[PDB]
Amino acid sequence: TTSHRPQLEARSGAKAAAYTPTGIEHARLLPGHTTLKYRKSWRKGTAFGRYINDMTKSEYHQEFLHKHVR
Amino acid sequence: KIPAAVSNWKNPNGYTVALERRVINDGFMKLSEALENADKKARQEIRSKMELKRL
Amino acid sequence: RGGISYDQLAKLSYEKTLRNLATQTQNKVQKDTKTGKITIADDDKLVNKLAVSLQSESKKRYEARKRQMQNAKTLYGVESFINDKNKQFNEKLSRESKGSE
Amino acid sequence: PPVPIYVKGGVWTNVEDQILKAAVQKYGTHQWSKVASLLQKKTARQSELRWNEYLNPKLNFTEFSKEEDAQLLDLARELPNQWRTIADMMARPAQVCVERYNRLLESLKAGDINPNAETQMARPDNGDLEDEEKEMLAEARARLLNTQGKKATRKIRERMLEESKRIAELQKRRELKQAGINVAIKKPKKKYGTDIDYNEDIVYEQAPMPGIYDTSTEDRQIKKKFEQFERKVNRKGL
Amino acid sequence: HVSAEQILRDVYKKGQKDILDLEELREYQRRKRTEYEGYLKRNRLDMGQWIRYAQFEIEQHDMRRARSIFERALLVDSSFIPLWIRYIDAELKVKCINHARNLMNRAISTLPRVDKLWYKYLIVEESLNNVEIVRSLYTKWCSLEPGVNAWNSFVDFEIRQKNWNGVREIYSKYVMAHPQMQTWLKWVRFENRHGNTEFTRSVYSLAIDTV
Amino acid sequence: IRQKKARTILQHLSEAWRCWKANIPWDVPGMPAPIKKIIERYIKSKADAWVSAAHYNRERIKRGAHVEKTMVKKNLGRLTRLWIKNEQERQRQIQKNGPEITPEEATTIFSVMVEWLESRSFSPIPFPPLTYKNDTKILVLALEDLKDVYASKVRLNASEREELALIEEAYDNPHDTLNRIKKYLLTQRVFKPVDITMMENYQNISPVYSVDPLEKITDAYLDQYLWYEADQRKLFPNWIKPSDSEIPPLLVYKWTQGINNLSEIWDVSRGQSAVLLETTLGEMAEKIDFTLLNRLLRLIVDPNIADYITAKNNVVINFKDMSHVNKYGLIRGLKFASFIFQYYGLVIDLLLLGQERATDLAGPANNPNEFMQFKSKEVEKAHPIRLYTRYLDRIYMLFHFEEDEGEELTDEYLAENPDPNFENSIGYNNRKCW
RNA sequence: GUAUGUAUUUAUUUUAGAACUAGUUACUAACAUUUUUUUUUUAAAAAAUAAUUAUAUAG
RNA sequence: GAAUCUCUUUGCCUUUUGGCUUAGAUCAAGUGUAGUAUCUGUUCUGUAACAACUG
Repeated sequence: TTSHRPQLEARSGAKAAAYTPTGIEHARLLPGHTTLKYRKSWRKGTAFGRYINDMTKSEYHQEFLHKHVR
Repeated sequence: KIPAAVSNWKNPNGYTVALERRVINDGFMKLSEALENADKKARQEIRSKMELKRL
Repeated sequence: RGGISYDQLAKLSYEKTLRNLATQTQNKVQKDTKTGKITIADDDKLVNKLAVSLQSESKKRYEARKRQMQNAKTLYGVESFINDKNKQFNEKLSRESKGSE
Repeated sequence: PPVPIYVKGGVWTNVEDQILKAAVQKYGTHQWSKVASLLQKKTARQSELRWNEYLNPKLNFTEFSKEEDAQLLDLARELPNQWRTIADMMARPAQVCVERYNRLLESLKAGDINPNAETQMARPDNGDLEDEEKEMLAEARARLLNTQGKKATRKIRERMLEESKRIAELQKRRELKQAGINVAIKKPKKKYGTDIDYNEDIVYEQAPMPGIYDTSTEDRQIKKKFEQFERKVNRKGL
Repeated sequence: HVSAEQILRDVYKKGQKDILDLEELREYQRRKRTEYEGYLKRNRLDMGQWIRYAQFEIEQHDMRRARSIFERALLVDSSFIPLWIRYIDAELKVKCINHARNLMNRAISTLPRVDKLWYKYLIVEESLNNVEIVRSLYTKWCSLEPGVNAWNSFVDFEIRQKNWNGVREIYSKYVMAHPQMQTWLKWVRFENRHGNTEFTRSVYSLAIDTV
Repeated sequence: IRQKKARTILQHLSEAWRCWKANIPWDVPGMPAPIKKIIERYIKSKADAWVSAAHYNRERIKRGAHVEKTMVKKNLGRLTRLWIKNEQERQRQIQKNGPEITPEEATTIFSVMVEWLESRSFSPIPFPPLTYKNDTKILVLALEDLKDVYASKVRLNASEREELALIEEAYDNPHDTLNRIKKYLLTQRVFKPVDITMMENYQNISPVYSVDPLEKITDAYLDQYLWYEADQRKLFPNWIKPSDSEIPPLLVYKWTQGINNLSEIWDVSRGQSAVLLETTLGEMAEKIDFTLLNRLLRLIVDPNIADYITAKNNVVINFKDMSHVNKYGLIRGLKFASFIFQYYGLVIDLLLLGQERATDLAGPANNPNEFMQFKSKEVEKAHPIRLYTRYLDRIYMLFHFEEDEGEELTDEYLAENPDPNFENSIGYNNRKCW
């Protein structure tokens, strides 16, 4: 309780601008791609013998779910 | 005016909200009619077969 | 009549205060060009009356809200609650649901 | 020291119905185990049955109209003994539907377990109470009271203790002031290197960006008033 | 007899149940400022906490800290009118009229489309009996094409001052700032009340030929 | 809005998402219209991403990719919601659009079943008498499989202790609890909720229906009585498998042996051919209409037993906070569900075979036949259907032809379905194992 | 049992009441070690069977 | 017409529910001794005046 907040702001980038920086070198800021490119009978005995834009209401979801529930 | 939100899952301040607030087609009939007719038809046919048996 | 806007409540408050000022009345400029500052010569009285007017008006509104709190705290005829803040929340729900439908 | 109740299906009394109602108001519909923990001798499923079958105010307990009653005979003809579907078609509880169907077509021993106990009428109570029901309502009021966590309750306790600690700290200073030895008040210590004391400076002082009018004499009048107030608190003491 | 409402009445009734020198004052002040600055370092928003902390520094008779707190309160949220009104009143009640004049200037020049701020500055200059300032304030306030509340306020001001010659100048600009017949008819009714037959006749003619 | 209201507006977004997950419709009574439209829009957005992520993670679980334990629990919890939402919408569309069973079909199905049970001269399974002679031993056998679950564990949650207490009571006073079962089989028609949970198998997901322990004893007794009496009256013929006689490897051994022992089956000297077809009968349980089930099942049992059986299905189905009334499907988790399953399979077996070959494969009721035997060799050769068997969903049929019969049959098929471009070989499925 | 937090100033900064009485409930506590198989009668009758245990548990 | 005090509806709501996921999940049958909580019962109910001094 009361440690569970909906964030209702954000950390302003201006708030950390007057800080004095440190100078640790990061593994993802080493030189890489230094160059820039440029553009220029027997059948008779039987009694019976003769995209909708919603994902859950589709046929893909129904074939998935009819496969995985057995 | 947007009404105040009462949820039935969460109650963070733990209030006691008012209990009043938190909480055919014809094919059926036609099917059952045909099954009752089938019952009476089968009984009539078996009584006719019984009488032709006793002959 | 319903809800009133801010541009209208502003004028009604202005007119009530001028009406008060007329019944209360019933009962230069010097520019220093060295700095640019304006000294307006106002009397000591009518400043004291303005200050005492604002103080007395704020005390009057304060005591009215204080008495409204006790008279809304006596009446238990709303709904069942478990603390002092649930009672206010349930009265808010009654006020919205009676007005809506 | 209570012997274990393994089978908890009983007869719903008045006490358990009322504790279930005042538990559903606070805990809500979908937490049933937390409701049924509040009232012993019943189960979370049987609390769910007692709500959805009988105690719910949305449910329709009236006499049947003539169109309703003919609708019941016709639906019981079409759908053979499917009483949940029929009761869904009538917006009425299924037990009401079954008993009224028996009343249409008409025109328990002791030591038995009643399966239909959640759908049946309550039993009012003897005049004083039983002892276990006194205990039940006591623990039910105790569990319906609390709306706090562990951290917040400890915060209440810590604020009261720091308050009384300050009072004792001023008491000893007033005694030594009577004795004639003036121990100044020690300050709380900083938890980090740039923790801010709030009497040394106006901490993020913003000046009001002056305009065209002149504020020298009003500055002097305020400074006079504040200096006189500080002297009066020093001599007389507020 | 036992019901759920009687249970909850029982639960509700259950749960319902010296500064002598300056150093004790400084300790009270340091503790309270740690409190308020903590709850404002955590939540930068919530203007009500800013107004309470500013009122606290008013109760300590320290006006400079209250001014700094109100300014820091305006830097978070300038759109909030009750903060502007408290800071103007907190200047006025301690009888610092020039500080509030600078403040009401900065308010009406920051938010010119807000009606309550101009009317606040007009109340304050009426209460001090400065009629030239109220005429100049309504002149600028009418200059920005405001709306009919501002114009009716200025014609009422120049009725109360009994400058009968000036109300015609106000209506002569007000029939051009708002053309409807209700404004021409308001100037009609003023000329029937406080003018001659000839002035009302000329006003009617100036209405009908432009129409 | 002044900003205190905003954090109270978003509580409808949270509540609307909770109502989406639980398939509860989320109507707020005094809500303005475009704000409800905005919330309904953003919840449809979140739900689309939710459904797509469930599909992607189940495909990575099937393929064999590395996956956490918590991710598999989260994916099971997502897919149970998606399954029960499809189930509720299927129940709703059945109630809206009417049945698909179309009364002419039901009439001719009922006629086929009456004609078969008249050929068998079947005598219907009665209500159990007040003094049933085999009754205590059927009670012993019926309490045995309920007891068998708790042989292992000693750590017991309170529901298991409730079940064990009911079993121990039913063992202690057997006549009293047996009389209670006799009462419930006659005058109970409204039953308690039935939970469903999901048990995963990493390629597919499977339901587990859990019944009330007091009703489960009655269903186990009804189960044991129904199978005992149906076995005494020879209800199910020989092709109906699984049988009590044989383990499954003995079933497949007998079936290959009997394929060998047919008369001249491997002879091919005159162009003749044999054709084995084997196929699933689809969603056979989830298409059982209750009104058709009651009338089909009153032929074989007592009417009160039939009313209990078709009233036990219409119950309420509960996952965590989602219920719905099961109006159209057969619950497999009932103890007596296997009997209904095989009887409905017998209806479909009669529609597949026909009256004349069902009496050949069954044999006359005065002395029944074996599993794959005939009373004479010319009764075997009087028809192309030579063998037939049915396991739970699956049918196996063995056809024999001459040259002329196969030619005149494929002439019928290529009459009503011509293929001049020769793409009959691309849809065809055969086992890539061999 | 951990995590984690809290407590530990002397080297002097100028001037409506009164009395008596015992058990019932919850919750908590690294705080503590009297056999097996039956039968029979309404307590008694029968039958039977074999040199001795851990200081180890945590988010 | 206008002010002071006081009460009704009407506006204002002013101590007036601040995230997420697999409802986040599971389960509430141990003996003694001890601590804490609460709950039933009984009896009893110097003052005034007069005479004298004003230190």
